[PDB]
Amino acid sequence: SELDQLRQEAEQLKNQIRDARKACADATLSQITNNIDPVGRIQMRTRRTLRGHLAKIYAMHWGTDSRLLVSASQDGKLIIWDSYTTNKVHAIPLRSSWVMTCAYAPSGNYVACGGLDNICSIYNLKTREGNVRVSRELAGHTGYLSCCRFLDDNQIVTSSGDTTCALWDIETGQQTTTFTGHTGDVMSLSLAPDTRLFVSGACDASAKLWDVREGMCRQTFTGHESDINAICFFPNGNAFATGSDDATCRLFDLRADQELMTYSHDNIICGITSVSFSKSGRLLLAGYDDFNCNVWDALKADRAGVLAGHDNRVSCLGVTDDGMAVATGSWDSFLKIWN
Amino acid sequence: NTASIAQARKLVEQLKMEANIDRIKVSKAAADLMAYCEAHAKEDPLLTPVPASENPFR
Amino acid sequence: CTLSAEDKAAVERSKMIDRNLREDGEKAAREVKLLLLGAGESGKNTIVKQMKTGIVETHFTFKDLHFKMFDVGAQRSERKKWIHCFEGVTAIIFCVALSDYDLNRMHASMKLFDSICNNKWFTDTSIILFLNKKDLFEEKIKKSPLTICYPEYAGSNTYEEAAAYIQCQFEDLNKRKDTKEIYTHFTCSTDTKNVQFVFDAVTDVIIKNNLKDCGLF
Amino acid sequence: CRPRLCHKGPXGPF
Amino acid sequence: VQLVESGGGLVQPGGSRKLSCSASGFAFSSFGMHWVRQAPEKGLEWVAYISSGSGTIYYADTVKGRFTISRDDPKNTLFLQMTSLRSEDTAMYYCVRSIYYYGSSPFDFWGQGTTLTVSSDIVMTQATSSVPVTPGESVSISCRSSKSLLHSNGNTYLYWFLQRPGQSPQLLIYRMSNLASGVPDRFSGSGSGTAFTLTISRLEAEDVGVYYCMQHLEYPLTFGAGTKLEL
Amino acid sequence: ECEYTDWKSSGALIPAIYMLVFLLGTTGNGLVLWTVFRSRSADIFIASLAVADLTFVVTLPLWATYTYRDYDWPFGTFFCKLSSYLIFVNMYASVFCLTGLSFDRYLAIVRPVANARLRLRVSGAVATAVLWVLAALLAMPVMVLRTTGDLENTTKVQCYMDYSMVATVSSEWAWEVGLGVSSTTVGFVVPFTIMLTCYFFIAQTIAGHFRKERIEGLRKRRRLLSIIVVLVVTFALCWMPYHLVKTLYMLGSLLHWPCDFDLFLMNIFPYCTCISYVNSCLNPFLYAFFDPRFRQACTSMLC
Repeated sequence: SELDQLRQEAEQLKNQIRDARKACADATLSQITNNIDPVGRIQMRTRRTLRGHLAKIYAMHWGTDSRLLVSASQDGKLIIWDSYTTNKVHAIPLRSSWVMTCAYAPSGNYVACGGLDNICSIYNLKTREGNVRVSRELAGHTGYLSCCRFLDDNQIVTSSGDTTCALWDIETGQQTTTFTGHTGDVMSLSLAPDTRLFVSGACDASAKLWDVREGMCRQTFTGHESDINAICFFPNGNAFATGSDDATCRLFDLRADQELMTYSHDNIICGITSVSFSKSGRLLLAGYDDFNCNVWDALKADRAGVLAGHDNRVSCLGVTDDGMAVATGSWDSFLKIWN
Repeated sequence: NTASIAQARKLVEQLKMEANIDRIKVSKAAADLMAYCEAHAKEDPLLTPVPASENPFR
Repeated sequence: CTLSAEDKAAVERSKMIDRNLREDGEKAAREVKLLLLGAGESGKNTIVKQMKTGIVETHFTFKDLHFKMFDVGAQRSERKKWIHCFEGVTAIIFCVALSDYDLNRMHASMKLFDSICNNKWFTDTSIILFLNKKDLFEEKIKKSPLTICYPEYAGSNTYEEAAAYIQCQFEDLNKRKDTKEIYTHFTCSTDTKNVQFVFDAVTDVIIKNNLKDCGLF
Repeated sequence: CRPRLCHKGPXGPF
Repeated sequence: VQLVESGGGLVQPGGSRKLSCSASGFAFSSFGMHWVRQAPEKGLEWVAYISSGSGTIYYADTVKGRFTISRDDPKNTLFLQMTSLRSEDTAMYYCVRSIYYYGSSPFDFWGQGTTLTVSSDIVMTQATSSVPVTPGESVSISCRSSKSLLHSNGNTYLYWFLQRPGQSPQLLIYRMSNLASGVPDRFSGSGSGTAFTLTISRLEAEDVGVYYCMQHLEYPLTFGAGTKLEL
Repeated sequence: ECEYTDWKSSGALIPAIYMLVFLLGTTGNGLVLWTVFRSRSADIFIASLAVADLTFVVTLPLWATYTYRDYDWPFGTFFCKLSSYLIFVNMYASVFCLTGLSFDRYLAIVRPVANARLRLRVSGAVATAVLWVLAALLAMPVMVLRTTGDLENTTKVQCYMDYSMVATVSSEWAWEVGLGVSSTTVGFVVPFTIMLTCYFFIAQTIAGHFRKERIEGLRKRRRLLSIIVVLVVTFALCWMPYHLVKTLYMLGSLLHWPCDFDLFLMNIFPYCTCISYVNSCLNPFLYAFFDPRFRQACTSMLC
């Protein structure tokens, strides 16, 4: 009876973790920030509408210069946008149209995209030939590629539907480390501001804290009821934001190892496709299936505003590194830039 | 049927790793988040909108 | 005006990119996209053999019409998370082995067919249902009764009646008989008219979509 | 116009 | 990446000749191509331009109505049908590769040049004509303009080119501060809109050449006189 | 001895019909435009048709005030010209939008794979541009000739066509006959023949592809065949009376009638025009509000 004894001591360890979490629950976040007062109405207007995609926009990522975006639609093309001018800088034909994710390297020289082909393809935006080539096709995931995030020009973390996250050496195309431990399809990634830890959200209502260098899972964060579709780090890299199908965003803390605030509403029953924080972290922006993007007061869990204006599900959502604008992509084939 | 026993003991080792981290109070955690949001509230162009002269999307 | 020379050249680049995007989208709105489904050990691989780790696309042209089939086999992940990627395919080719009624395999096929047919992303997507392995089905139906798969089956243990009973059992899983149609075919090891049946069913789908789209409904 | 329904309403000729 | 120019040689005055340009090693359809000539021992002089897609074409006032620039992308070749050739057209015609998007590096590659021998613009001023320099020391090549190249969009369309004694000009710095690809970080760019400076921190024997100062704010694109660095 | 009189109840019910079609057409076409703008293919033709109908009917209170006051025109030469030109250009543009819908439905339904480039080439914004420019250029004689002048018989103003700006009193008959036959052809014979032919082929395909074996296919079969024959028959019964009585009156110069058939034509003409205006009120409920998704878009962008 070794297996059942292992099972019961695992349940005992989970009991100890739950007890040590509860013993740290000195006071609720909303039990503390109820005297700061409300941020106020957050009214953003659509400054830009990036037109040109002819199918559902599945992914979007800003450039670290806070001006250039990469956008992935399942019309089989990536498009780099000059958001200040709505100009298309590039248009990258994809070898597999079923793109679900896209990343912009922090240097700006590379753009990744993956999807149902199970490959993360790296594209060289800055070539001597004046086109955009495919520098690498990182194969090795046995499921669809959910999310990809560049650490630098040579490392990239990829999420996949084979329940595993991987870190890649682009120059050799090899998985330097694999992150195993999720029991459902891993759906999204969020790199910490230090690129030393990152967090995954899988279709098991769980979010895990991974170490990139040691390749181990440090903390598991539960509390959701359905698949977590979006993860985002707090600007100081000490907290989460997890969007799931059950129409709730949740704020977890790494150091307290517990959920701090839930962002739910009775008038919201549709899942969350994407979350993102503001530059200070006071606002949490969440894209929804109801075609809307609600802005949440992250300290009080009050709806601060609504980014209505997409005629289909808001599938992707990102705030610039300088906090200046928000970009929402959607299945109606448009990106819109708010301010 | 030893592979399931190996998975059980591996998840036990993972939980032993997770149960021995240092957790601060949720009050201290909330205070840290509130302080980061206060010390950066004016750096935020979405919580504090920027004049139309400095808005690159004007 | 007010644009610098390099600004204007960037705008011209953006406009040429727009033109290429329009060209590509126009030629893509002319190809027929067929999601190819079915349970394991069916005749899916054989028909895709006769038609031309992740998704497998097989391109194919037949009589002034370019097709694109997407084989989502080996994509053994949560389908709830990517089945909406195929919302908008012209049709769903669903492969079923008739020789799998006694081996339940056919009930697994019917359960997978029920979820895909009633799925919320595929309310107006027709379903070209291929019933494969009919010669094996005939050489099996003499000895192994069809009632092994369907208990309440009352009828002859003959090909023309057992096959029709199976066709009806699959077609009555359609809870959207107003919105989509199921086009059933009986293929075999060497049936060379499968591409023609697909072409006919797809022309019907295209005509009825243009009817619903020109407003006639 | 010589006839008597050129006026008395629209619907004229080309 | 190569541009090989063909079609030079001794021409009668008033004749007509066509310069070809066989491109190689890059997406020739995606670049705007220029023609830049250089009188026997004088400075650079922009001649024509044809955009990517052949949609936009510009000429210098000297060659308007006489020179015709063409683009034949399927053969990756650029043309310049010259007519009514005067002795002022005796020069060295370079094809220049130029691509324009946000953050690009136009004029990054120059051809090798074909020698043709006939028997309200922005004035860029390089008040210095030559500088005797010493390897290892700092050298500042200054430029000036009759109009402020600082645009309303924040870009200062100033370009620095280096032409080593027996070669074709090479882009050093684009938009007044941005170091081109393949050029070492010794070269630095700064300016104020009407006054510009090219700084070379420590000199090597290969930095010896003529440093040209082009503007890209308005057409015609105008070069400086050319500041020579000699040992 | 056949001085053509009028009917006494006409002078009171013709402005009534004009105001009825005014309210109905304006409200219906305003709703169609409101949904199609403030909410697929055939939407551009629906919008162009609704604009044609709304501008067709929206100037009718002028003619109702003109007929209420026994053919007196207190609006001026310019309002005569503008109202007449609008009426004419919108008759043309509405029949051309119906014909463009018929041809686009032919390109989409009958042979949809072979005619895939052609409909992106000669249908949509191209077709609406062509048909609107054509309607504007074919209605210019109404802009040039329609004038206001007191024919001494009433001591009042009338909006009548001149034919002196273009011809002599000895040559006006050829002018109005040619203009009438040209308007009849270009506005009812070739567009209605194209409607008939395109809808015949669409009905061939709808009868061939919707099988009568299962009941849902049969319901949709009867629905589509019935709406096709209703479109055709409505266009006919709304425009053929007008063109028929018009060509009969024009032929009246040739085989002259006993003047009582001609009195009949002159008295019944206003009702033929009033029936033509009923097409503009019915067009929403046949082309736009026949698509149940359009109807729900409407009743949800109001309610």
